[PDB]
Amino acid sequence: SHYDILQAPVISEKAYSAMERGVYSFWVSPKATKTEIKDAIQQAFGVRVIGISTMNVPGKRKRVGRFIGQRNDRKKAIVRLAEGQSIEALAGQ
Amino acid sequence: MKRTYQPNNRKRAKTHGFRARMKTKSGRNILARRRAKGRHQLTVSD
Amino acid sequence: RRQMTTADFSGLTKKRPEKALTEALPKTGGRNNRGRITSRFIGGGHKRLYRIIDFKRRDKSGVNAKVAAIEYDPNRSARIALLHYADGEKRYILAPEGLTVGATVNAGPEAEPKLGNALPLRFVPVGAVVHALELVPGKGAQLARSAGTSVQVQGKESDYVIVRLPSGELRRVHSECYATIGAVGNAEHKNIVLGKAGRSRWLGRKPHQRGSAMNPVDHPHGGGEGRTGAGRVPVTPWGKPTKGLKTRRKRKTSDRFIVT
RNA sequence: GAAACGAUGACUGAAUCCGCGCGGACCACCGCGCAAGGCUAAAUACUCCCAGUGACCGAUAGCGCAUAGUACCGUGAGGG
RNA sequence: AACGAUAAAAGAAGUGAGAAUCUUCUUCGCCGUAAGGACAAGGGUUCCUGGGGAAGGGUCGUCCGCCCAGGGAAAGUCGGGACCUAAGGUGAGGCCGAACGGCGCAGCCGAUGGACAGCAGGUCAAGAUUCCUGCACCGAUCAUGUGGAGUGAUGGAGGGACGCAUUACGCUAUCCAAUGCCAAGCUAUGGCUAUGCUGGUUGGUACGCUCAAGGGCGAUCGGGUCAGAAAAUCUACCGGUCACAUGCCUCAGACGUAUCGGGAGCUUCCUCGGAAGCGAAGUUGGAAACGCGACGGUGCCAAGAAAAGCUUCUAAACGUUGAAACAUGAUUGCCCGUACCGCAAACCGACACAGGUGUCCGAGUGUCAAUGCACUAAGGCGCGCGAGAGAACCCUCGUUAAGGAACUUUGCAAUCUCACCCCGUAACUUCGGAAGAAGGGGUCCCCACGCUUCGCGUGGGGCGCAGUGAAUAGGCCCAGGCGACUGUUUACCAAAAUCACAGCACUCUGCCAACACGAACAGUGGACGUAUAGGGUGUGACGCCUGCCCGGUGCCGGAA
Ligand SMILES: [Mg+2]
Ligand SMILES: [Mg+2]
Ligand SMILES: [Mg+2]
Ligand SMILES: [Mg+2]
Ligand SMILES: [Mg+2]
Ligand SMILES: [Mg+2]
Ligand SMILES: [Mg+2]
Ligand SMILES: [Mg+2]
Ligand SMILES: [Mg+2]
Ligand SMILES: [Mg+2]
Ligand SMILES: [Mg+2]
Ligand SMILES: [Mg+2]
Ligand SMILES: [Mg+2]
Ligand SMILES: [Mg+2]
Ligand SMILES: [Mg+2]
Ligand SMILES: [Mg+2]
Ligand SMILES: [Mg+2]
Ligand SMILES: [Mg+2]
Ligand SMILES: [Mg+2]
Repeated sequence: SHYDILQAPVISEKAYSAMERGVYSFWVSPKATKTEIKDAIQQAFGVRVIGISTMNVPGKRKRVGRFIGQRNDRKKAIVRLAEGQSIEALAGQ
Repeated sequence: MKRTYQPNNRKRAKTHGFRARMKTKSGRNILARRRAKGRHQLTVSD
Repeated sequence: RRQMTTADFSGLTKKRPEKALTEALPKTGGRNNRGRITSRFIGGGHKRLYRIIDFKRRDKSGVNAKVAAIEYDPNRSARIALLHYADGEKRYILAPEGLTVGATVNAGPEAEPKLGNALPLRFVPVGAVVHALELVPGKGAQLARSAGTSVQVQGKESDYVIVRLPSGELRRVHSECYATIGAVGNAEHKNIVLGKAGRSRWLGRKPHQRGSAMNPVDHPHGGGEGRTGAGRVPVTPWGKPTKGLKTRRKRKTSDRFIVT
């Protein structure tokens, strides 16, 4: 459904500083399309989406043991809206 | 000195691959023999 | 004639007229079947294509035609004659010695014994000289397509005509087979001196390799210290000189006085 | 081998109950049996696995491993 | 013993527990057809930020490609998939096979190739034909309106569509010159006071009657049915007509105007370092591609993919009052790859290895030319042990008295020789060659005259021991043996007198050919070849020639 299929919002210097261009971003579920993501994000925050991009991220640290690593494997989607802006109250982070 | 090993992804996948062991039973023989080998790792995860 | 060359390490060539380049199948080079190499060598080449060419020439019967151009194509070693028919259909045929450009060629059983015309042996005049002969009605012409070759007619039997194949072999070929008047022109290939090593390569790969160079493992003639050999035999110890490699067969009674 | 009999690969190809196969060339007696249709637990074999015990080991032993077919070697099969 | 190339380093300044090695400044030497830059394969966070100091780093270490944590990678158009096909793989049916299995038409898979819609800038510490700004373009679904009627298939046709070498013309990238234009400033050393010095000198989009080499195109009526299975207005034909040079079609690229960028620098602020604001001129002359115009021109023999998209034509079907086509907004753009290394410290080599790795770009000066040679630009780097000593010996170089091969298996090695111009050049010869034979001479600078372009010749003059002033740079000849020749070969002791080689000969083979692979009356290779062909064998350009003996052996023929 709508509320999963997008996991968690990205947090960084160049992340929420770009939250101010009306551009938001979050890690979504790796098997997803731009369309399903559009539907989801729009049906979540009630704003139409023009700008969309998405990408695919690796993994692989380790610390201890012979354990030597694992890939965690995220995906980060980035959205621009039309002049309708400011998602929820949570664009105010 | 050009070495014996000249890595090619699509090659190591064409020969040796799981899908490659599919086509014949010498390779499926290899599969089951490897499964019981201990828990080894059969070719294309490596 | 032929082309010649001043002294730069050279001899001969051939002389090719009538330029077109028209409409036919591709082909690929290879020397062997599912396994290893069967027919030895000839793995080279200039990457020729293939011109599907009519041999049998049946369905054009009763319909006349004009020679368009004469093009010189590999996989042939003959002049290819282009034909246009009254049908509107274009077709390729071989080009006999002394066929001008734009003569009239007609097929069928009624046709007149003139150059290029297709017509069965039963109609072929006594002692006449023709090429492109079928062994069997239909299929195609397996006889006299080569460099400067022809076959004449030695008599009649019942359905059969006595023909002279160009080894100088007498044979019985039934009169139900189409034939083409004249000898395949081909200039004369025996003339062309094939230049130097690699003029081979031009058409096909590295030629004869003497087993006497080889080693006991490789060929019979192999081994020894010097240049020599004893017992005279090929890949397998059959031997080349005067051993009939033929078998006892059907067409063997359709053959009369084969000698040479 | 004196080689019977079962068994088929190729040619052949009988009888049917005063009948047929056998009994180690073959014959006659004399016995024993009745082919060319099928199914049929049990007593037998084995140990991935669970339990119990041992004039079995106890860290260079005991399974390769007090867990790892991991690290590590090889293109690979494979080894370890 | 070694610390992995003899491309040297030096001082100051910083930081720190500690510095030859980390940071900064200023110099120095090195690459610069690379030792710079961009990609592919492959590697897999090695990238960036802030840390860290065990091990790894051939010393050190505050440092790193190592350790920790966080961040960073954006696509309707680029490359791939939702398109097509080559070799190959596959393969219902089908042809074989003790099994497992070997085959195989269509079809299908399969880029290395075909097809296919954007460019210009900006910038995070780290992405960019992806994000943002400016202006594009493609297909799709639909809405107003035009039109106001046919669309026009797994099928036909056209077209995709292809070689090598050489070459006329026009242009661009791009580089060069200048008492062009613009900007900044001071320059002293003896002078110059600008006529010096340094730097900068147009990219995209748009219209435009401007300029333009080059480039490719005949048009319609109709005829035969026998041709494209059928169909046809499409195509192939035989014919009639108008088209010979003018003619049509497009314009690479230049020019103008516009406009959006960029641009030497410039100003301000500075958290000690980058942010932010601004903005000049854009000339004349020359050179010039392997790129573009183009699918150009001519010649040559060995005669140079397929298939879709695409263009036209019907079959069928629905509609012929609401078609195809157009622009006019809107809506729409799915999947995967994009970081970094990528001639190497990150790929393959156990190694931070003198090795290996395919494509692209690769500046200037001097030099006949040049990707050569020397020096340099942009860019990158001095090779992760140092410092002294100046013995034998050892390696790599430099010069050498008198002699000049006396050395030695052998002139092995190392000299000499060297470029370009002129003159000149033998036996022998297959009349091509031998030949760069052999020799001899010129070479720099200034001035006048001339000339067919950079320049060149003539004359005169000047300087040095010397003027391809440094680097790149053949010693030569006389006889032979072997092979004719280019070529090929023993990955790691043999490159040859070996193999191959054109040419020549013997013989086999009538075509489901002999011959070869094969569980097989499968299939395939010979060959989509056919007896101036295809196999096997041995000789080895070319020239003169190839003798005697078949008893024995093989081979063909015969018949008591
Ligand atoms: Mg880590
Ligand atoms: Mg030998
Ligand atoms: Mg032998
Ligand atoms: Mg021998
Ligand atoms: Mg070192
Ligand atoms: Mg140095
Ligand atoms: Mg230098
Ligand atoms: Mg250390
Ligand atoms: Mg200037
Ligand atoms: Mg190093
Ligand atoms: Mg240069
Ligand atoms: Mg001396
Ligand atoms: Mg001297
Ligand atoms: Mg001596
Ligand atoms: Mg001596
Ligand atoms: Mg020497
Ligand atoms: Mg030689
Ligand atoms: Mg050697
Ligand atoms: Mg003789």
